Amino acid sequence: SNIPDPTLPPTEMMTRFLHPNWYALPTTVWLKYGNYNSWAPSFNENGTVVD
Amino acid sequence: ENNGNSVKKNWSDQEMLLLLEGIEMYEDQWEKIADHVGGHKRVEDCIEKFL
Amino acid sequence: LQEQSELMSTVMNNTPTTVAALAAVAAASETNGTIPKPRSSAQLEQLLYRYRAIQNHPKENKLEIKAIEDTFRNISRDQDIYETKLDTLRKSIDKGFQYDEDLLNKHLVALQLLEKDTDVPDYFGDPDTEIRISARISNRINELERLPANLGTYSLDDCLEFITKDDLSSRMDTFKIKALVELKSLKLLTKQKSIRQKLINNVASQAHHNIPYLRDSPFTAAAQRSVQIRSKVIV
Amino acid sequence: IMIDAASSFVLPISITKNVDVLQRTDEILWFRGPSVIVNERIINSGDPHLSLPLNRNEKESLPGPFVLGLRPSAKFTAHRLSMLR
Repeated sequence: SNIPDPTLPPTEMMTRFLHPNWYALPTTVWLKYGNYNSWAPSFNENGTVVD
Repeated sequence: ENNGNSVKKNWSDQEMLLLLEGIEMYEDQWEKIADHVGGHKRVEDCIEKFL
Repeated sequence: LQEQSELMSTVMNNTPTTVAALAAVAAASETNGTIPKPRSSAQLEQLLYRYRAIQNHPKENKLEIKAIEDTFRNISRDQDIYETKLDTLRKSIDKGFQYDEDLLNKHLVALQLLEKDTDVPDYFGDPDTEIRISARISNRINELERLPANLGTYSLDDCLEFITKDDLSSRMDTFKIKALVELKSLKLLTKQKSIRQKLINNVASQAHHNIPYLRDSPFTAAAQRSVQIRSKVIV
Repeated sequence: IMIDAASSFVLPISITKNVDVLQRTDEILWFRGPSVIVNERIINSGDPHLSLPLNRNEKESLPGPFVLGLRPSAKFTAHRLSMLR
């Protein structure tokens, strides 16, 4: 066969799984304009899931 | 033996070894594994048996 | 230098008299580090019987015969020690104890499992411990790969079949198939790992189109909506 | 070293008049080599005629080949034929 031996350094089977319950969700984007612009729209939200 | 076996999901050692010969033979093609078991076992059952 | 196995090598080659290990202070005492009091029942004790019976003819070139005969006194003593101790055991038995069966059931089962080195239930990452798993797997493959290919069985049920001189009873290969399912499944282990890698990472990589309570959650249904927002056209 | 040699041959003359005992095709199979006659399949790996211990020119005409074949007693076979029905 073309099988490898099971005493190989790959015997891990869970390394790069990354369930979609651990995925990063797009949240609100707090912006900064300057030091003396306190009348600017302070953040940005296009398609964010939370407020 | 050459006769047809019992009701399925029994998996006698003739069916188990002839499954184990085919994965050492072919490493894929579960059509070519299922007839090597005897042809009375589905493709959907040998992978369900192997895993 | 394996003094107890060089005598077995001299016995298996049928020439333990032509050399006879050349017993001096430089040879008989170098492989011993007094003979080291062998361990087996008779596999290393019948060797010392023939080693003395062969070295009865030189009887003076080999000074280690006194070291062998001293352990012959120790073997006859400890057998005599046990034979008095077995007799004092068989009188020290209480005439009523009534040994419980279900503990002897737990004593016959757990002794049989501990004989051939398997895990016994009580009923009474981390690559350091990953090598200690695969060192027992490779232990098993190298033990299955030393059995002879012409292994046959004998059940107690063949006497109803009346097997002739040449009848080819159908229960001859009921141990040979089980020894090759075991030996070949211990080599396709990284083969089902690759399928189970391709199985888990195909049913769980979506995780929100088939699972109902996850696709009916607020955060997932909003996010799947949010990624499908088409771009706004300017003017 | 090849595997797919024939090793089984048939003469074209149909001589199937006194041939009911041999191995037929269903014509007569004529192999390339003779047969193998084996006395017994199961060996008795104990039995010190074969084991040869290293303790203590003698001959022994043993009765037949059935010493080395692991046969059961008729008492148990009657105990098993009573276990039959």
